[PDB]
Amino acid sequence: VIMATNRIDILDSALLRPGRIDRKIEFPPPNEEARLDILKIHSRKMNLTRGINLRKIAELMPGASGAEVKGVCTEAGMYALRERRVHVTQEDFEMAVAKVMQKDSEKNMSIKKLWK
Amino acid sequence: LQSVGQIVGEVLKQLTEEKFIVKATNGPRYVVGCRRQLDKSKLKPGTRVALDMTTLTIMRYLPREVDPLVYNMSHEDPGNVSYSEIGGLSEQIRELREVIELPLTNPELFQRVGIIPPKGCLLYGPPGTGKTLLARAVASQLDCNFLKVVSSSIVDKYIGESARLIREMFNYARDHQPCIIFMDEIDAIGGRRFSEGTSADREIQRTLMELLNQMDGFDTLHRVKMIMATNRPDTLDPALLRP
Amino acid sequence: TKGPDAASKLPLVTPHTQCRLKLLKLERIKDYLLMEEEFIRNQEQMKPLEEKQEEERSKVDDLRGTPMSVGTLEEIIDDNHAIVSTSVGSEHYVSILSFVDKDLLEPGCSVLLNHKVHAVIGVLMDDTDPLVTVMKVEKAPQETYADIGGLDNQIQEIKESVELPLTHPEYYEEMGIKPPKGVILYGPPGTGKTLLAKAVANQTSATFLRVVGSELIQKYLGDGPKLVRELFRVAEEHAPSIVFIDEIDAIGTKRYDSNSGGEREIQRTMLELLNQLDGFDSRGDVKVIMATNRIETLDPALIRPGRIDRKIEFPLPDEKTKKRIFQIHTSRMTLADDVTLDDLIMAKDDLSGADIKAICTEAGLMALRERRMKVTNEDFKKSKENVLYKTPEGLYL
Amino acid sequence: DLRNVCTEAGMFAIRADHDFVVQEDFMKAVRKVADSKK
Amino acid sequence: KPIRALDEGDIALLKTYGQSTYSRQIKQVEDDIQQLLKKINELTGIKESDTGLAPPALWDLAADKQTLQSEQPLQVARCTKIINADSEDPKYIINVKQFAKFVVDLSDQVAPTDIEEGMRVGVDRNKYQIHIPLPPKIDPTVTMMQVEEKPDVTYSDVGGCKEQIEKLREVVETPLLHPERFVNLGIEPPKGVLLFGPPGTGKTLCARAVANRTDACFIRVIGSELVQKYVGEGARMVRELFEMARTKKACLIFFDEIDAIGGDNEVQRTMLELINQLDGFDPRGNIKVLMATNRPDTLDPALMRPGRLDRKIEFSLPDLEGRTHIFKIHARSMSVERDIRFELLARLCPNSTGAEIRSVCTEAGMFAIRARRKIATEKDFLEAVNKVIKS
Amino acid sequence: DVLPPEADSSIMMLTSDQKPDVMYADIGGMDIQKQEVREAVELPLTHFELYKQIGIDPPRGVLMYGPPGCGKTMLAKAVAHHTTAAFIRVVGSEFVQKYLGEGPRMVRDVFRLAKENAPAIIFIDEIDAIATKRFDAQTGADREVQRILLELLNQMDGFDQNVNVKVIMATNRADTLDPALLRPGRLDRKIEFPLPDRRQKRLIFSTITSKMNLSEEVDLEDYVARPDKISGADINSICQESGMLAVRENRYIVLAKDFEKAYKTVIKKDEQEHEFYK
Amino acid sequence: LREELQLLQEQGSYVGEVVRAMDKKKVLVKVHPEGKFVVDVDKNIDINDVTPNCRVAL
Amino acid sequence: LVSNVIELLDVGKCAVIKTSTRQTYFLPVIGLVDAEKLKPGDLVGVNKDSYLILETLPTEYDSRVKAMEVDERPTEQYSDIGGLDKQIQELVEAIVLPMNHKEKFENLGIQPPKGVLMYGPPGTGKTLLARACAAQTKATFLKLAGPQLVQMFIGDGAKLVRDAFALAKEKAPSIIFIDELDAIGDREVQRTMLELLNQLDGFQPNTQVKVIAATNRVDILDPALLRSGRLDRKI
Ligand SMILES: Nc1ncnc2c1ncn2[C@@H]1O[C@H](COP(=O)(O)OP(=O)(O)OP(=O)(O)O)[C@@H](O)[C@H]1O
Ligand SMILES: Nc1ncnc2c1ncn2[C@@H]1O[C@H](COP(=O)(O)OP(=O)(O)O)[C@@H](O)[C@H]1O
Ligand SMILES: Nc1ncnc2c1ncn2[C@@H]1O[C@H](COP(=O)(O)OP(=O)(O)O)[C@@H](O)[C@H]1O
Ligand SMILES: Nc1ncnc2c1ncn2[C@@H]1O[C@H](COP(=O)(O)OP(=O)(O)O)[C@@H](O)[C@H]1O
Ligand SMILES: Nc1ncnc2c1ncn2[C@@H]1O[C@H](COP(=O)(O)OP(=O)(O)O)[C@@H](O)[C@H]1O
Ligand SMILES: [Mg+2]
Ligand SMILES: [Mg+2]
Repeated sequence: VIMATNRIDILDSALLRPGRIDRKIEFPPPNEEARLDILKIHSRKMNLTRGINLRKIAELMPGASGAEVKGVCTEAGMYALRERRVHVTQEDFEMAVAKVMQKDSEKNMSIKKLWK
Repeated sequence: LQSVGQIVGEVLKQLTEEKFIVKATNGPRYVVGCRRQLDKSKLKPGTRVALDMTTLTIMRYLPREVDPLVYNMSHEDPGNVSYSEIGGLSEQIRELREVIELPLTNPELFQRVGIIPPKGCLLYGPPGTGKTLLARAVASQLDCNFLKVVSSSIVDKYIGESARLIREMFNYARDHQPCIIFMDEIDAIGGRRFSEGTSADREIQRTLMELLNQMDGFDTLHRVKMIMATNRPDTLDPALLRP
Repeated sequence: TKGPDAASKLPLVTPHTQCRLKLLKLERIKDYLLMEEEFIRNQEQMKPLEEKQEEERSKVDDLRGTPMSVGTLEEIIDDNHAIVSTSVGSEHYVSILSFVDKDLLEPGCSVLLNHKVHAVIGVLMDDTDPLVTVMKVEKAPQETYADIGGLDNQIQEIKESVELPLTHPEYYEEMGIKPPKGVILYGPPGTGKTLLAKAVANQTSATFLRVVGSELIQKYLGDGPKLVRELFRVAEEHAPSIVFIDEIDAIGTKRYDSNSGGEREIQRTMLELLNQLDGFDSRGDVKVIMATNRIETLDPALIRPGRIDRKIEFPLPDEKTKKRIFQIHTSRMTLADDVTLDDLIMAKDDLSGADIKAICTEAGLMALRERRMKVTNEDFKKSKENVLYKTPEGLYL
Repeated sequence: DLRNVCTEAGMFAIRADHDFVVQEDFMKAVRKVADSKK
Repeated sequence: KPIRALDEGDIALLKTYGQSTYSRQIKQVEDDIQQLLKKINELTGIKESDTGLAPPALWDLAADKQTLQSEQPLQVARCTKIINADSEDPKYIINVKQFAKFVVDLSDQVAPTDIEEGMRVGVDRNKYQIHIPLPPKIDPTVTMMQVEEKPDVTYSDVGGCKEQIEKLREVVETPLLHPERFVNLGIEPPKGVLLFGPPGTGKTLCARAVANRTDACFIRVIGSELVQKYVGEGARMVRELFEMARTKKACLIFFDEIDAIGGDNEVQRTMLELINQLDGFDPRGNIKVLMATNRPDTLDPALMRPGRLDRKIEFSLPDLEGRTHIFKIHARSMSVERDIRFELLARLCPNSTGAEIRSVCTEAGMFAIRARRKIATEKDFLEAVNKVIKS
Repeated sequence: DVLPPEADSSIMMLTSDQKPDVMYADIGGMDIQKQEVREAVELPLTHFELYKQIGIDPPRGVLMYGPPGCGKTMLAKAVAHHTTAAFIRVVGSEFVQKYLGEGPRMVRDVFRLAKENAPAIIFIDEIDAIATKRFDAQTGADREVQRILLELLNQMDGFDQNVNVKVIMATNRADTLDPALLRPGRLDRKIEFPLPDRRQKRLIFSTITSKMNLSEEVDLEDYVARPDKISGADINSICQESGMLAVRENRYIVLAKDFEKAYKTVIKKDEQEHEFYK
Repeated sequence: LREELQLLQEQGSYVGEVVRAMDKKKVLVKVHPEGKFVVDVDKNIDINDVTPNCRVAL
Repeated sequence: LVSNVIELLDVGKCAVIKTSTRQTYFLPVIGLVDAEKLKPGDLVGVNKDSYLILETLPTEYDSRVKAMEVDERPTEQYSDIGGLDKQIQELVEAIVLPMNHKEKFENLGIQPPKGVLMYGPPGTGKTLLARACAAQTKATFLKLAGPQLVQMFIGDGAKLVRDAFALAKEKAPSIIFIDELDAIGDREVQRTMLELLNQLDGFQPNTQVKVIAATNRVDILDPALLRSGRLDRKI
């Protein structure tokens, strides 16, 4: 039997008990080589251009989950679609990375400077 | 004596022009036909219907079942209170008369002006200042369906029942146009959204969201014109406070 | 009443190294199995015995008709009519035919009724609805007290509660103390509660009825208490018997004022269970054993001293119990000589019996990872943290 | 509260057994209502 | 390190090489062993279930056919309001269990005087006419009722309730055994008493002891009993119990764990029936009511009104002298030495309920059995109280 | 006879008469919001060949978040009008049911109905009712709400995927949403609906005063140019209130006077604040 | 077509869980929700194949 | 066959009923009985086969209204209560004196007082005085308890108090009685005093069935209640 969750820490101790659940496999966010592999998988069907360096795109994704990598592929494809083309260029991937990974930071600098 | 009585049920789907999926109440579902002379264009899904007990065909549609709480909240007589018996509210009562009455007396005036008739308004003030009486006077003067409600009376211990009661309230309102939803003490429902996380106030947030949806959500409101009174206008949720 | 149940085959494991001593023993077992098979086959090959009464039986069957619906004799009236409730729940005032054994009619016994014009036409003493039949152990679990490491006090207490009375109980009324009606096992998960239940069910001489606790709850109204009543009726009917209700906190939680019909029915099921536990005398040879992890969340009326006197605690295994468990679970392994096993036991952790078993299994897997089966110490070293997932350092030093 | 003034003035009217009301009746009615308000 | 999946050659070599030379025959033999067990199980048969067939020559099959063709079954129902019959509305609404409810008129063989509300009645299929009233009957074998006429517990077997038992004496002994003093004092004897206290305190046992010593039969009414299956007709059941108490010279009616009843449709019907059997029944009777609950306030307010329940009695946890007394009374029935410092044990178990003390004595016996000694020592009691007390 | 796969579905669809009358033209402004909603909710359903050619999966699921009264529910209304797809409208609070296990069952039923139908759109307004960030629920009710959320997650991007079922979800507080719901593959696009800026204010005013009678040379552009944090709901209010004032004064053509009174009335924002705070 | 028409006019058979084959002629079977009956077994079905807790048609 | 009439619908009236065989049924014609009173819940004997209303039968019970026996004879002659002579005269002129001379109230063109507010220490005998009042007015006696109404969650007003007055109308004359102060998180009591105000207002005006509120302190006072009508008199 296989079970999945994002919150293991809250699961019942009698359910996490070995013998009932052994090999508690962790799926950590992919590292740079893994992100590159996921990119090369999800851009397989895409019509890439000569001169695309997916390694740079993977480097542009610190701590980005695999789903975010697929989303970056999709958003680069959509950027290609918007201009009614079929090729995806490196700038398309850069802007897709910027769009997908965009997240709200701490706007207030003073709150951010509480810690040294 | 020659009558035989009929089953009741709700139409679930229109399989074709004739065959209807009908679920009898607390019983099995069937595929049934309809009587020869009937308004098939009226037999929408969810329409409570009557079934011949033997041949099981659509005999006559029925009005949608009303919740007992909604029934009780609907058939309370306003007492036909007149407009004279308010005293010293002249400007505000004129304003309320406009915003509720006028779309219900001359909608063509609003349409030719070029605006959408208003959805409703709030009456805030210290208790005992006549908001209930003023709304009652508007209802009596309109001679329309009146849904007198106090927001403290809809909250329930059961988790999803308060929002459900709001849904039944507005479903009755849409079924009984023209109707006036008077929800007193609205601060007991729309009392601002916060993420502290206590169960009771969180269900209050859910009920407030249901009310917002039912009043200015996806399904637009036509001729319902809802009145809301409270003593603490400031604590109302901004989304509810939004126009 | 009839006798107990749960027949099991032979322990074997006198050797376990497949040194052909296992082979002679299993050969004797299989040969005798062949003997049983041949005997019963040849018996049914030549077994002419039928008819005899026939015509009297034929006409009593004709009176019975077909089908005959079973019902529960709720109440009896003057000895020609009675009150019987059909399995639907509707009950009727029916007549009792002459050929039924008036001694057998007793409130609760399943009575055969005529399909048309309901009438008591037979008595079934073995209704045993499929749920309670399933809840009965047929093939006893293979675990044994030799398989349990540590828990000497726990095994000792459980044997004093649910073995000593069934075997020679003369000490109990010699000392004037009643045998302990019911024992409850509690402790952290994976400490040996269910394992001890299996071990008891192995070296047993009474009907063992395994229950999930949550199994007792049923959807239809009145099915829950009826199931509990039938389960305990089977326990008394097959006395001596042991009723094991695992995970008693599935129903044993704090009683509170019920509002919903389902909560009311759960409370009713627990009330029926408690009343039934009170119903049979402690001198009676039916004992109940309940296990749970969250002991504190139990109803303090289920654990009343007048109801469940004993309370067996299952603490996390100590170092000596850890080494006994490791000896047990590494017994089958072909451990290399370099493994010490004492480093893992040393490591101050919350290793349970289940955790030790998983550590051993993971060590075997890691040995398989290196294509070997000799399982060195390094495999255990990595397996320990492979299984044990998840005080800020220098606070308490 | 003003409606209470009128109603309890009517209440006063039977304390001294009138079939009508007087000015002092109204005045003491609003007095008692005000005290209840305090 | 990238760990290689075991190849087919690797599987094949693991299956051999490092194997005992007897793996094959051992595994095969055990497989045939299990297969033969399954064959024996599947072909051993079931054996005839022995339906309830009476011995021959006892059967009147001809008359059986006569009854089956002439005598008819009747559904039974919980009769309800008489619709104010007055011989022009003989109909009554009757409830046939989980089936519906019907208004039905009587059969000609029955008279309305034999039919009143709340009783079980046998009704026919064709017209649902009540064909015969069926009293639920009263029998100690059924329900769980008084099942006691002279309990075996006397004042000796109860200890540590000296003020408690003295107040109970005031309650029950003075009116029952000395009626003349309240006759010439012109005071109604106490009409009802509530013995409220924590569980295991002894409420039930003190009530049973006073029942034995008051020369009146003890009544045991388990609440969950009539909350469970024996609900509904329970009103008529207690009606009959009270009636037999009238026939009986004196009954000591105590409702065990009245926490289960006092806390309501048939429950309210029941306690209003006791309203009829204490308020309606004369307050002078010898069948005095005894109330004992784990939850005192749970009892309905209309019950303890003056003129229904005169007294309320608190059973507190036993004191030091009380704890040693219960220890003695429980070890008298046990094989121990004659120099057991029971005072020491009572001191060692503070705020301990009586059930805890009986369990302590039982555990001391268990420890004595553990060492296979016929006599328990003080050491056994010490370790037993270390075990039970302190949890 | 066998019936259509989900004929006796408890949740009702959007009938042709139930479809709202809001068109994309009525939505003044939100060019980028309209495009980003269409690209995941409209274009895949009519121009799937486009996405297939580039060989990407079209975005399946959009979040419309922003301050209240900025056009979220209206954009959903317009999408429902301008679609050939199978539209299923639900609100978040509708999911939370009285009985235990009925909320997740209804989530399962709505997604099953969408699956067994044609390319379908599920719109769940006010998703923060049920999709609040998961936490250590200590009560049965909170556990049930989180169970509803988990059923939503497993239905959106679970073991058995959905084909041509695009889900639109709108909320006022995106930051309180569960991160598992805000990841690509479930909510591919989280579209922000800010308060109108300058040109957006002009577009909204122009599209709302279009059906309005003439303003008689009123500085609509100046009313737009005033720096004020007002949502499209407030612009619609302002216009409506101007109409009301015109009705009250019995003049059918508004001008700067009643328009100005309406503008002041709508955005009161009376501080009533003790000055020690400032 | 005619044989299908004939077979379609016969009533559907209840399903039931056989508790246990009481005798070589009778079988104790529980059918939801009418209750538990003790049916007989017709010519075609052989008793020994009827095992407890298997679904049958009555 | 007895059926619970769920509701009456206009068509000239048709009724949907829930028979005791857990079955709903629509009746185009309302049987062989009149069709005016016919309360939505009035238990009727519907035909076993053709399902039409042959006759109406008196209502069975309404949960708590049978769970409360409703005493009629409280057995007080004012000789049992002592020391409240001013209080008892105030009682008389508060309820029974306006009751017998309601005509002299209508002559004034005003409505009678509708409730009484009464306060004192927790053991001050307000309950027995209420019994005495019901005794000399020889009317039926209803009773509600504040400490009973603080628990029992939702419903203390949803389906108990309203039905209390419903049966009070049916068995007239009666006197409703709310004893102890009561609380006259923290939102359920808002509902309680709400239902109190709009139901002691939303009822019959003739006030043939009276209310008495006995309280334990004067420290917690809701002006919407202590006002005229709801609780006029102060004992
Ligand atoms: N003392 C022990 N000696 C040997 N094995 C043990 C011991 N305690 C536990 N185990 C092992 O732990 C495994 C799981 O334990 P078990 O099923 O008894 O759990 P438990 O303590 O009853 O927990 P829970 O009921 O919470 O699941 C058993 O299969 C057994 O191999
Ligand atoms: N002009 C008025 N302003 C306030 N209350 C009035 C006015 N005229 C009458 N009333 C009284 O108000 C009472 C109703 O309460 P009301 O004040 O309308 O509700 P709210 O407390 O919500 O304002 C009526 O009994 C009536 O006597
Ligand atoms: N005062 C006492 N004297 C003797 N035994 C007592 C006393 N109190 C409690 N017990 C013991 O407690 C046990 C159970 O008491 P029980 O009467 O069931 O408690 P409850 O009052 O809760 O019903 C009895 O076996 C009895 O021996
Ligand atoms: N861009 C716009 N153009 C025209 N009217 C708008 C615009 N944005 C908002 N509105 C007005 O505001 C209302 C939109 O409410 P909406 O934003 O859907 O609420 P929510 O944000 O809570 O979903 C509509 O009634 C409309 O009249
Ligand atoms: N003057 C009196 N005459 C008779 N009984 C009295 C008197 N004063 C107090 N009581 C007693 O006080 C009790 C009433 O308490 P009460 O104030 O009604 O409680 P609550 O405030 O909770 O309603 C009655 O039992 C009654 O016997
Ligand atoms: Mg276990
Ligand atoms: Mg919206």
